[PDB]
Amino acid sequence: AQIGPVTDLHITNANISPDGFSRPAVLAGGTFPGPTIAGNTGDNFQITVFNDLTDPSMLTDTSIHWHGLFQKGTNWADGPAFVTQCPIITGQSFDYNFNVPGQAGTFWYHSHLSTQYCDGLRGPFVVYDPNDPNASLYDVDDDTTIITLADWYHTLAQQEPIGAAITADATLINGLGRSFTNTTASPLSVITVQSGKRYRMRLVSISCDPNYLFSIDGHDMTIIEVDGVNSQQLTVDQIQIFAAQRYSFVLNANQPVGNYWIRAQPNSGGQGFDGGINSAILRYEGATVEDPTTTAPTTFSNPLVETDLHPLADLGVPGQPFRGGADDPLVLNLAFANGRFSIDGVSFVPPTVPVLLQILSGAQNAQDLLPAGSVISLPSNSVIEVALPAGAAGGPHPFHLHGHNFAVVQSANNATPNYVNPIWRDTVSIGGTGDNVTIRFTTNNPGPWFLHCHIDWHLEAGFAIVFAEDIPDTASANPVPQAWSDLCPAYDQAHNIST
Ligand SMILES: *[C@@H]1O[C@H](CO)[C@@H](O[C@@H]2O[C@H](CO)[C@@H](O[C@@H]3O[C@H](CO)[C@@H](O)[C@H](O)[C@@H]3O)[C@H](O)[C@H]2NC(C)=O)[C@H](O)[C@H]1NC(C)=O
Ligand SMILES: *[C@@H]1O[C@H](CO)[C@@H](O[C@@H]2O[C@H](CO)[C@@H](O[C@@H]3O[C@H](CO)[C@@H](O)[C@H](O)[C@@H]3O)[C@H](O)[C@H]2NC(C)=O)[C@H](O)[C@H]1NC(C)=O
Ligand SMILES: [Cu+2]
Ligand SMILES: [Cu+2]
Ligand SMILES: [Cu+2]
Ligand code: NA
Repeated sequence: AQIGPVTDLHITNANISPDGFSRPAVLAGGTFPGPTIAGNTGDNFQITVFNDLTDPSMLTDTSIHWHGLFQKGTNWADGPAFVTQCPIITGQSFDYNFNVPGQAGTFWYHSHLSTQYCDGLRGPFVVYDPNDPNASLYDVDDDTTIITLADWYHTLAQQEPIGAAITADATLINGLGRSFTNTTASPLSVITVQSGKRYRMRLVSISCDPNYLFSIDGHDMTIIEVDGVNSQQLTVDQIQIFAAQRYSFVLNANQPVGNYWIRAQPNSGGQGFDGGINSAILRYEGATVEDPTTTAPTTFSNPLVETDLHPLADLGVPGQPFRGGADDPLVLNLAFANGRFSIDGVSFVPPTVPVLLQILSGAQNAQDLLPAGSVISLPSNSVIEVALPAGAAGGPHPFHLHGHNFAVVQSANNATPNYVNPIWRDTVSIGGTGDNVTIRFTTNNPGPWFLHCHIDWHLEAGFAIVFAEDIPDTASANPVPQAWSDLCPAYDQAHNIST
């Protein structure tokens, strides 16, 4: 069952064996992935998070981010540790009380402390639209049509060297899959469809690192949503999905009744499908209960290309139709050396006092904010452009902005910008050497918004900056509840920190 929009959510430690190998984890709702949190557009969500963690090897503090939800007027509820709050300590709870006006689509939630989400704290978050403009394109859209793609590690995250090329041990599809080494024939996930019906498959990357080449043997996929943004229909036979991205696609159950492989090939870790790695099963009602015998093509004739996507609504692009054609045009220098990432010459290391609390305590320019050099102010009611030229090791890097979605004016692997009708999204691959992926948005949401690579190992190694959007209006726009004001005193007392 789905939970929400008003619900408790307990965060616990438990052993799990999603690929046959037992290890302890950090779980929401007792499962991997966590339960789906759901509601309708404009609803009030109140997710009271109970931190019941006791195993220090995965951290006993926690904080949860609602990925892709704008949090307008509720910056304090966004979740990134030391940006919008101090962590919740064990044996305490915290009500994330916010609203979702003007958003409907496929999202997710995850820990936003250190690399803790890699240890298991990740689940789907779906905001349905009772008047969805795509409703007539499908028959079925429910918890059974969510497809999660996850990387899974046998080593605990706090034992992964900072700045290293860290590699997974299994791909999990809906929580199940097989290990790349010492492979055992552990259970595969099954997605069941009825011949003749059309399904809104909500594809969610909950990855900590790899991108996946996702396909379904014998089937194609008609994209209708990108990171929460309704799209024009785009039919593809393969989707390369980067960490934290989401797509809705229509699956037409129009092939013969049978069993078909579902494939998710990561860019690192195990290559291919030997022993049923990187796989799940699409089963038609009435099919024999047996593994598929289908094969992939040698090459995919209609892969997703990001410049082919266009919004369903007339969203346009803010600003003027040329590079630098914005009120505040930025170019970030994105680099890696010696195990650490940097942005504009500064490697991100979380501050002792969360950025939001520094601003509410009176610090009002970005040079007064800590970490020094890691906070850039943005002016209010302005068009912002951010060029993100690639080249830093460990690519392709999927960059994500909190508090906002953005027009993708220039995409990976294509030097031509689009000032007319590019897709809008919230996480974007910045591509390869010589690319100049560029995003635009308008500043109508006061507060500190994290910008970072969504390969969690890279964020841990410093690949982040904070956009302090409209510092002067942050306090009036974001009144804070007493329970939020209590978080840093409690956390600092528990950890013997002075501030
Ligand atoms: C990606 O696109 C951005 C624009 O969106 C390009 O930024 C431009 O970068 C050049 C230098 O590479 C800038 O010109 C330089 O300016 C300094 C003075 O600030 C001057 O001293 C240098 O001689 C040179 O003129 C230009 O200002 C800038 N545009 C903006 C908005 O900052 C960037 O080069 C592109 N990157 C790649 C890898 O294609
Ligand atoms: C590289 O990225 C550029 C920019 O996003 C892509 O260019 C766009 O290509 C589309 C599709 O062909 C062009 O739209 C076409 O416009 C014509 C004339 O209106 C229309 O009759 C066609 O039906 C279609 O709508 C679009 O104008 C063009 N934009 C720009 C700024 O050049 C390009 O396709 C991408 N390259 C690859 C290999 O995908
Ligand atoms: Cu995220
Ligand atoms: Cu986010
Ligand atoms: Cu990265
Ligand atoms: Na425009």
